[PDB]
Amino acid sequence: SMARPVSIGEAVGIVAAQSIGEPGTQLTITQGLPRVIEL
Amino acid sequence: AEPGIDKLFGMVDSKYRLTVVVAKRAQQLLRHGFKNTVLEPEERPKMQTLEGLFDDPNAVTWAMKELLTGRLVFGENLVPEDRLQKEMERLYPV
Amino acid sequence: TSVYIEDVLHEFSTIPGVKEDVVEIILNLKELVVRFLNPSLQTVTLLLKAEG
Amino acid sequence: MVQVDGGRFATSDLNDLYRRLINRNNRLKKLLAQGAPEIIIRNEKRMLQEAVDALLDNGRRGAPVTNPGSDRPLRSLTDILSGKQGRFRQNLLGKRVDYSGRSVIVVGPQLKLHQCGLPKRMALELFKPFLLKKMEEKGIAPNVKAARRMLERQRDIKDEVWDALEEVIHGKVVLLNRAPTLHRLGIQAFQPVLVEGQSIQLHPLVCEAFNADFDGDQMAVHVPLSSFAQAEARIQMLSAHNLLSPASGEPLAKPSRDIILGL
Amino acid sequence: KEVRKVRIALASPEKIRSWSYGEVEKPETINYRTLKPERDGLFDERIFGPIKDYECACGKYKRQRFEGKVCERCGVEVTKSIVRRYRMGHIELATPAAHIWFVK
Amino acid sequence: LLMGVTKSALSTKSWLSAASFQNTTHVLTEAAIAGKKDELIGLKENVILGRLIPAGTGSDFVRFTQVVDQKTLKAIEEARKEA
Amino acid sequence: SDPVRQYLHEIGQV
Amino acid sequence: MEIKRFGRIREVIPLPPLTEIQVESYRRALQADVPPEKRENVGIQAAFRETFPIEELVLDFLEYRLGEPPFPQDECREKDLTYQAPLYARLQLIHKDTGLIKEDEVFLGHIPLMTEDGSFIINGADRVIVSQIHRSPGVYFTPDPARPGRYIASIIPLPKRGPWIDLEVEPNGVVSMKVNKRKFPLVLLLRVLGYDQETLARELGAYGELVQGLMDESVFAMRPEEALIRLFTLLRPGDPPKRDKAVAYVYGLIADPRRYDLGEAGRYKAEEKLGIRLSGRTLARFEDGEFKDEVFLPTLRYLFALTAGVPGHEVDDIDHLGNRRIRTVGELMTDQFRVGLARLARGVRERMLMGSEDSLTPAKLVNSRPLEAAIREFFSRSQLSQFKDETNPLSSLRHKRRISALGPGGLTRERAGFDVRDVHRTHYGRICPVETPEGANIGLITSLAAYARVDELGFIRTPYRRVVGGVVTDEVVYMTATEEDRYTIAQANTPLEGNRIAAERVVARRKGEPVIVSPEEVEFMDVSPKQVFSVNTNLIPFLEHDDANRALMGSNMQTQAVPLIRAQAPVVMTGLEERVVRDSLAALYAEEDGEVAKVDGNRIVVRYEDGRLVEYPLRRFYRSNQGTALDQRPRVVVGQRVRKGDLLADGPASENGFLALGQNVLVAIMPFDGYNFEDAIVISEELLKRDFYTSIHIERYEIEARDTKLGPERITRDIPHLSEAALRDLDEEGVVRIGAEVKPGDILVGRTSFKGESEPTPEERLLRSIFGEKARDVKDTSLRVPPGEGGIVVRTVRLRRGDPGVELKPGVREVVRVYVAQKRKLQVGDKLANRHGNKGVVAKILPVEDMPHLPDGTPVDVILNPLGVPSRMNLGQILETHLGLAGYFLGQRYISPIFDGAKEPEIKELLAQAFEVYFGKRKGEGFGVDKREVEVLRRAEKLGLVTPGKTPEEQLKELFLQGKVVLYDGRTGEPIEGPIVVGQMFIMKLYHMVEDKMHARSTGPYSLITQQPLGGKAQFGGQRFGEMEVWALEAYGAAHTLQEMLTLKSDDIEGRNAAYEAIIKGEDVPEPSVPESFRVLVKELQALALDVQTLDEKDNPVDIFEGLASK
Amino acid sequence: TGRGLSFLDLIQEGNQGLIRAVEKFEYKRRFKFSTYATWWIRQAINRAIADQARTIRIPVHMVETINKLSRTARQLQQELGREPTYEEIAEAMGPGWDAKRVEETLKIAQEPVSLETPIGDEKDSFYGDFIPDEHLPSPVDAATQSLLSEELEKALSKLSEREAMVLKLRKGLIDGREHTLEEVGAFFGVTRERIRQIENKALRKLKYHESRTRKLRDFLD
DNA sequence: TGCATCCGTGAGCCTAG
DNA sequence: TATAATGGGAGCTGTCACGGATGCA
Ligand SMILES: [Mg+2]
Ligand SMILES: [Zn+2]
Repeated sequence: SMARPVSIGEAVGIVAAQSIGEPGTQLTITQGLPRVIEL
Repeated sequence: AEPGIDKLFGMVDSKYRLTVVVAKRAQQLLRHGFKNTVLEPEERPKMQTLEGLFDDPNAVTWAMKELLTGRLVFGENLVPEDRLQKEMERLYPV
Repeated sequence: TSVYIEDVLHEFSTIPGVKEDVVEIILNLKELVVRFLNPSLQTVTLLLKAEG
Repeated sequence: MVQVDGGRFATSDLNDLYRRLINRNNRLKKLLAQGAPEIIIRNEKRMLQEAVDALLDNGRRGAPVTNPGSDRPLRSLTDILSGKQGRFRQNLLGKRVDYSGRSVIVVGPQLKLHQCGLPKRMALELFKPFLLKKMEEKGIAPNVKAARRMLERQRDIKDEVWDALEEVIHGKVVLLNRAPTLHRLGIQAFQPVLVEGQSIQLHPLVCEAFNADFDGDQMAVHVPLSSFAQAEARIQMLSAHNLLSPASGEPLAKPSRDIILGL
Repeated sequence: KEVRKVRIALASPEKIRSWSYGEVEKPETINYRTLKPERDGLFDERIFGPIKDYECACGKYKRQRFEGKVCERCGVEVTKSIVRRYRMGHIELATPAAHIWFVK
Repeated sequence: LLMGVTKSALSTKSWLSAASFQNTTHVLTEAAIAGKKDELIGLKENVILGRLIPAGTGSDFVRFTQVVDQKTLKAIEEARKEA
Repeated sequence: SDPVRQYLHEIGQV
Repeated sequence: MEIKRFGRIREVIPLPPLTEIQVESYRRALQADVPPEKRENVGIQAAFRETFPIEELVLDFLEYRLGEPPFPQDECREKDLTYQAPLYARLQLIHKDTGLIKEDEVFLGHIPLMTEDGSFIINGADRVIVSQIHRSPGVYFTPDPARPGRYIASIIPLPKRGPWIDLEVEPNGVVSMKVNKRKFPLVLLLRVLGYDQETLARELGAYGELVQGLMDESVFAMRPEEALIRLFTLLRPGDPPKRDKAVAYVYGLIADPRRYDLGEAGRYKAEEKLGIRLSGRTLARFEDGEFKDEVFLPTLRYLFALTAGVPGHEVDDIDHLGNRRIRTVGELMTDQFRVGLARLARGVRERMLMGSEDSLTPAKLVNSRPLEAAIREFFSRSQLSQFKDETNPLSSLRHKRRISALGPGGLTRERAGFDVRDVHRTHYGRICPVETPEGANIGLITSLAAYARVDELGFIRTPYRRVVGGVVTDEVVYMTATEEDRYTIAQANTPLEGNRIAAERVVARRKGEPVIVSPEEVEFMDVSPKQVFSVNTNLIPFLEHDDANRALMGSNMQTQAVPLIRAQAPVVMTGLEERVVRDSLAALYAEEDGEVAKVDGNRIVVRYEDGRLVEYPLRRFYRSNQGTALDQRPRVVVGQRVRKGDLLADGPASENGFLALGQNVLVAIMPFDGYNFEDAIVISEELLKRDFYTSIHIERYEIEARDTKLGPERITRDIPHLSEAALRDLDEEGVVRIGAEVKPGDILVGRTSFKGESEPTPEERLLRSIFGEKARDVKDTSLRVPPGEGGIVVRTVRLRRGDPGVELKPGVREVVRVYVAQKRKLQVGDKLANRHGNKGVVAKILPVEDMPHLPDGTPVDVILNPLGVPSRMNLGQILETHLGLAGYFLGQRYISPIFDGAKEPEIKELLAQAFEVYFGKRKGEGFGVDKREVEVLRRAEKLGLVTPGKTPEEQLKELFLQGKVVLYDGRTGEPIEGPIVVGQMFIMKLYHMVEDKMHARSTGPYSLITQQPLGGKAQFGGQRFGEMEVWALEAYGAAHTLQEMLTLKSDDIEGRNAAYEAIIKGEDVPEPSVPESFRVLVKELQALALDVQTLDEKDNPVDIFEGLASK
Repeated sequence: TGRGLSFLDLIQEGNQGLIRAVEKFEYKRRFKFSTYATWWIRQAINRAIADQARTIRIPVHMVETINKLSRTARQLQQELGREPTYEEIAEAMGPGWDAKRVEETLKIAQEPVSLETPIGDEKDSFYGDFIPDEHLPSPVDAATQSLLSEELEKALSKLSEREAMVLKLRKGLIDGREHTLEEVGAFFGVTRERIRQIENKALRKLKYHESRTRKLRDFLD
């Protein structure tokens, strides 16, 4: 979000989980969100 | 965007450290009634009411501006806590 | 700007013998074009009485 | 066991479960004292065990203990703790909060990126104690109690209280949130601009990160209280400070349909 | 002292009784006419605490001057009614009963 | 050993985290049997407890930073130099 | 499994 | 104005009574109009005949009768009563031994009556019983998911009227019957039914590899009684296998018409599927001592023939609309009536043993409370009994015409997969494929098709015209989906001359499959395109140009239209807007031909041919379920002659009998400085000026005064410590006077409650001493006006105890209801929408001088953004805008039928006739082309919209035929650099308004156990900062803000008190402390016998209860 | 069944009655045991139902009066075709019964309702979650009480030490107890009349400061 | 040692109601 | 306080997927 080294103390786990989850509602000749969950 | 936010982020190894510094300084300002500020009278933040230019009541705005001026020193383990509190209340009594 | 109707308490009323409700009567009173000849005049109170 | 507006009583299911337990236990004690035969004592002991089970985790074993004339299982301690409605998820990892509002949002294209439009009447309540303090500072009221009684009625509100609210909220930020909150950008901090009307004015560039549009959406407002919370909101959560998406690094506060179209 | 850890363990019957301020012997809840709690029931003030701050049940002790006194006529300690959110009771089972968690 | 996210979240050290995630009774029974102590290392723990989470302005790395103006700085400097 | 059925069976033995 | 209607199709039949699905259902269920002796074994009559006679003494049922309602509909709605009729039942108590007969008419309480429009009045609130779709009873065959070459045969009775029975061919070869979650060999049940190996082999031996697994030598060896005892042991282990017990159990399981009941639909479907005839609605009979089979051998034969592959046996599509049926109001109420009657019968049988056996009467034998409560339960707390959606009349109509797959006896939300929610082909003409909710309910809630109607067996039928030879008859045949699957059915738009098919090739359907077919192959034909869609969908003009996803949105949102004080019918109608008002009973009509005698704002009097003088009162400013003012206005004049079926009064949202859900506004489709950005909408202040989109709403406030254990709550004007300023508009008795304006904080009703017992604090002792005034006995508990509400007091209802005709619930002295009305004008945040799904919020109300305006000074009313169109694929609104421009200049409206509407050539013709009016008036008034118009024409011919070299008038006509006009920016005078689509569009003000939504709180009520703020504007609650909000704050790293949300805002009692005090004193907020809900968690875990201990780093305990819970 | 007690609970109470019957049975009377048994079993079952079937327990005689009221109302409704009024029910109850008594008896017979009653057809909302907490003070109330204490101490500072102490003792601001004039006289070494006099003059100075500053009027609500 | 089979548990957020 | 009376009764219904324990060849 800043194009610079991450500051010590960032909730990196929550950021990762939200970044992975947010576009889930968009996941559709494709396996899609069921494949994402299977993984 | 807060004025000089890029320089304020440059000042610190962690944006969260910057935030803690700003908040503690604003607490200092509120507790001492701004009589401890490092801002010259021409540098004081102002707000526009119907009466005229008055001192900005936002101690956080004040503290960010002071941090930009750089007359504030920030860091860990600089002085005992009770010593800091008592010296500040001796210089600027409540 | 203001309308009083005898034995009418509020705008959401209905006068017996009248086909219109007070809301529509006021909507019609919104179209009244009232020319003041005296330029110093700034408020008139028109009076209406009708029956039958 | 509380009385309600209409002098009627509402009680928890735990009381009925405990009553079942008390009754079966006392009857077991009396049956034992009267030297009842083993079939009767066995029946009473198994019923006592079932009553303890229903108190602790109703429905776990056997049919769920219901209320008379109802199919609703009584709410046991296990049910209270666990579940989407359970204690943890409903009241410990998330709570309803003070100093919060909710209103329909509106496009508000004149705002700068760091701003939003907060209706006057919303801010009046959202900052009510600050406004009481400022109305005491200025001459508008003798004390906090008189200031509050003055704000209580909607016809007793004079323009000096609005100018005092303006003086109150100077520089402060409020949090805007739109559900569902899918990433950290579902909440952002804005400098509010008091406006007439009853609608929140969002900035166009943040609609994308919010997934907000203007077909009837609503957003919640929160007032960070402490100087520490205000510092957090202004430095770390201000809209104009979050231009790149933490998910990809690309800018997600970028021009949208109308802006792209004109350019 | 500030909290640093949170331990969870099984409870002995002795510890359950050490938590308790009294045994709920009767299944009654409150009186049908007075609307006050029934003695030795599920809402007993003697067990769980005074309904009103610093005021025993019958009304002989009604100020902060008596904090800790247990009224001799009614049996209620005069402290803050908030304790009725905190003070545990207990029931003494004739036959032991299994905790269904550790069974099912 | 590889587990899915559900099992990995349920197997974490913090019984508060696990029992507030899922299988509340199972987690609580096993934790209470073991006498588990939650050290309050993660976020969910301190959120449940109402404590200040160990991230951001709550990270120990930046938590204890002090601010002081150069006037009071030199004042206390000469003060602690007077003894 | 069913307490009423079990108690009825226990009764039906005397 | 003129009303031009397009459409070649002529409908041989009109729409059926749109509420008949409710009306006929309840009428057939009650049979109140039929004289008792001529009633049929249906509904309430069937329930009585099912419950009676009651044996061991004999109590039999003769007949029932319904009385007249003790209070009419308006009085019921007024006084919170249920509109109901008294039910009596003539029962004769017989002693089979003596011969004594004592016959009495017992009173079984009241039954709620259905109103004229098909709704109900339950405790004064209008409610609708929503029809319920479910799998039809019968015998189905469906493939075993495990083995492809095997099939499960399902036998399914009515809900709660018997168990499902599953017949399977196990891998081991034997046929298993599965009942009540228990399997056994069907051979044993066949032996109980009297089947012997000779008959079974000669009946099923044609299928070689199955009768062997059917054969069981031991079962054939044991007698029928032995097999019955063995089956009872298999079904109920532990129970002693007494022979009479086994007879009773197997009978009540398979043969008892009181405990096992196929539907009439189930019986017919089993017969039609298995080629058999059923004596009754049971699987077997008990005749002359033994069980005689009726269903099991046919189902087993069909299963064997299907497993083999014999031609003539198929699997069943369980989502076919011939296997899914509709349980209507009558059927649901009848089911609940039967359950209440069965409980009454249990009470009767229990009393037929107690008391003196010598002296008893039916009045002593019958207790009606089971039946009374079982009907009240249905009507008052069923899921299918919904608060009536009566926002506008179309709301109520659509609500009554809705079909739910949810509810008691049906699917819960998790049990809904894709098969149910899917649009089945047989939905054609029966269930609308458009009208359904978005979200978790999609495909479960639907609406009945317009021409569709539910038959007596509960299946939805759709009409078709008979076609013999090539001639299309005017005879219509209503068909179920099953019968529809037999015929070639041509489309409704296929060309005709007279009654003869014109084209050489027509589009038809065989079993829903589309096929091009010759006119000799045409067996039936559609009636109209309307029959494919719901009533709401049929109100969407140019629907053929709207993507179904957005057509759904428009169709649903029409329900949410608020009745406006100046509502109009759309300029582009579809034809149904008159029938909608009529069948919804919004408007008022003349019964016979006659002449208007009187016309009032309150009533209309008519003198008919019969000479009788009939008076119709007018419902004026009544408040509906959703607070939208239902209000009838007179539409005739004194002396005006009327005929049968003419209009006398417009209902709410009705203009001269046409459905008026919104207004016709002049709209320009163009971006505007970002104020229509992302679907926002810009509107002109002239709309507020002429009261377009201004609606009347009413809200009801209520307050009780009851007896306390401390004194009477008194409704009184004497309220302590209040000024005459605060008491100004209160009457002698404390109630606000009718006609006064009330704002947030104003007293509607004054009330004094007696102060609770408490000792005054020493502070209060000293203060009372300082001021020298007695602390009053009573306490201000008046009903004030909630925040953000208020208006004009238009009604006050007062009810005391002891005055005539009034009796309140026990303890309540008096009740007061205040009615506060308000004339809501349009404002920013209100929601507008057109019939094509284009929905938005009013974002900017500009002054008229800023509005894009035509050259002749006319300013547009609404600015919409073209960006809303392309991704939504709803060009129907564009066509409506073009036709609206044409009609706006020609002064005329249009009726464009669905799928048979105005086409582009005719729209161009009307646009040219309109351009003549637009431009020739100017050219005659003495004005030429504007310089800015020439510039716009230059840029337009650069855009390729006009032909270069033609005159300016000709180019402007070329633009006008495309619906585009020159538009001047009222802020500059400089024109828009391009031509812009301007026209008349029909736009509605939806129910969702900012005055209702906007809410804010600083401090307020907290919950008892959690001590967290309440939720909901109604309770002045706080916003739920939930898990995902905590996640957002965490990811931001705003630890202190998060800790505020967790402690200072909600749960920390000490901290929230100290924080409010610090903020009002000017101090920084204090450090927080332990959340009360965490203390609650600790104590509840202790209640679960779990020691939870907070510890310092030295592993010593930490008391977060501060000593209050430790001795 | 269906009277508040479960089948097995009724069975256990009937077994208790059967034990009583075995204890009290007299075979000499030549009656089959089942008769005396049945009497005692019915008695025990009915006593148990009356004693336990209510959360708010109600005495057995009051239960029987309430049930007489119920059967009376039901007979009246079956003979009138409508639900009876308090006055008709009192008439049918006979001597000593009036409408007020019928109403109060009905009110006493009102059973409590469940806090977890579902609100809405989804499983998301409980009836208790709409019931505010009236006992714990609101933040505004607590702040008002502390402001009152602070303003009262402000005003008491405007007095002398002794004449503010007399008021603090006589009105409970100290010890929580209101001391008598003789007690305050014994504490300050002066006559009870002297203490009454200095109390009067302290209250006089307080009234003057109040009429001058108006700093406590707002606390009179 | 390997499978079928059973039981238990979970299945989005905010609004209102 | 005594005629005799001696084993209940509602079920319920269109999901699904997985993980872990039980149950058989
Ligand atoms: Mg939206
Ligand atoms: Zn006492």
